[PDB]
Amino acid sequence: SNFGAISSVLNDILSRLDPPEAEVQIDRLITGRLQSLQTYVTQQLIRAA
Amino acid sequence: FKCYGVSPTKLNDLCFTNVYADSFVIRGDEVRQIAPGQTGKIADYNYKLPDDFTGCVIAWYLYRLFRKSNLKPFERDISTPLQSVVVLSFELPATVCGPKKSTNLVKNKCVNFNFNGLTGTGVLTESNKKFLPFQQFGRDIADTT
Repeated sequence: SNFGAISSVLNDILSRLDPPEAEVQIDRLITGRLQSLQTYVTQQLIRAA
Repeated sequence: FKCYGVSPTKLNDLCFTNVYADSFVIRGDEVRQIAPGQTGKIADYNYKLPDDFTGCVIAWYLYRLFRKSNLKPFERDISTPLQSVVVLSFELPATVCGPKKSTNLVKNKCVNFNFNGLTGTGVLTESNKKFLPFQQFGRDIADTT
């Protein structure tokens, strides 16, 4: 999932953009993947209960 | 000179699969309207860039006055009303790719590889996966190369 960025592959962003414009895309990818990890860990806790 | 989707430094390291080029006369003060997401008489009735543009605008005599609607991205109109600068566009088979000197293959090591503009790190072997005459790469169950 791109989460509103230009790509879902990080190396393509790092090869197509300069770093101060790659910042705002990598931030969106980090935010989406943190949301996915937190959802997974919460449901694993409730399922282990 | 303003490259929107890519960087001007990074233009020499990629493969683009096609390159278009556009040419028209603007007055020199209406070069603002050749950006993504703009209005004006040029960006509504004459030449409309999409809201997701990958390319560079390079700028260093009739124009239309009226039209009943706004255009689509990359639309022409040669109908008859009308009364009196390079736009490169990319799309991401290489075929228009860039100037890098290659270096021959190395098997069985973790290496940094660059196959037609895709980077990575891993160990290259010889594959049993028989292809067809229409492939550039393959994928897996979890959608990775």
